[PDB]
Amino acid sequence: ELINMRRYRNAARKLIHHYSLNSTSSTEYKISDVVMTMIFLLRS
Amino acid sequence: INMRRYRNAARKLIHHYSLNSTSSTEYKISDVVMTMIFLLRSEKYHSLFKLLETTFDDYTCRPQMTQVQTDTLLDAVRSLLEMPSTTIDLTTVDIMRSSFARCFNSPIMRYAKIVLLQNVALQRDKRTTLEELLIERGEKIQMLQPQQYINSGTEIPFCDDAEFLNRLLKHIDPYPLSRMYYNAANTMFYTTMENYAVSNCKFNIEDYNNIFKVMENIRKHS
Amino acid sequence: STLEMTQPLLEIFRNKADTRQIAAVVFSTLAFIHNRFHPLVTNFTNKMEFVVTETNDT
Repeated sequence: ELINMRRYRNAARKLIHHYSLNSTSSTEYKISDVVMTMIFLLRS
Repeated sequence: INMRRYRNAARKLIHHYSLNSTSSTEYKISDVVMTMIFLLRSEKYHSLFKLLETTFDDYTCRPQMTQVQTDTLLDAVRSLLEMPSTTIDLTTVDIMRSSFARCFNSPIMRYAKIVLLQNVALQRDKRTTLEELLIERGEKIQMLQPQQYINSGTEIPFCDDAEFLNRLLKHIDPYPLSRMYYNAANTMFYTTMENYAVSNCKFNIEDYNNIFKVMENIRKHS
Repeated sequence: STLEMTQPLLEIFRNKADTRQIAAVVFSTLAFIHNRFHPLVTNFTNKMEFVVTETNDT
């Protein structure tokens, strides 16, 4: 098995921070990124 | 030892330096001394008391509180203002502290030296400019869609019964007038200069001087 | 009062409960000023959404 949970978590945390606090749209960030977020959350 | 009276002065001083300082001539060196004594008595508040006394042109090894200690400090603050509806950011308190530093560094006497300035002590080692406001910019606005629009309660309403509204007016007649302004409008939209909390671009008396030349036109042109 | 029996002001503005009432307050007040300065052209058509922002950085 080989997955970069590390970078995934990193981007995901950054995401969740800004997203949950801005409460609004994420033009910097992408669907791939939220996907990796949920991936982290499944594997953790 | 009228701890009671001393506290009573202290709270007034707190509001006067923090926010919405509607009061006048609040200042009294004896009263602030009573404040310091009250602080000393306040064993629970000794942390804040020592922080405050620390105010001098040195300030290396700031308190460096753990966030827990800061939270307890804010608890004290709210318990001592006894108007806890908000917890202000520590930075406002540190700014009042800088004002107290000015108070210390003052061989200033019978002369009526009103401070007559907004303190510049909010800095984070940055520089700021009016045209640079265009660079602060609404790129963020472009990065955000507006939340929503809907038609509900739609279009153009209009006024209700004049007589009922006079009935309501009668409750308004008793109240004083223009003191409401002198409290709210004056204080609030003077202190709006707080917005310079963003790396303190300087205030400019000049455009605020618009007010007379702009309002005059009503009378000037009947 | 006509505006849905306007509810307690400062908390209605507080709490991030619903953008809708905030936007309605804004629109209605603006139309009111429009009318006061001149009832001759009572209103203005253009629909739009509106932005709230939550950060000192703005």
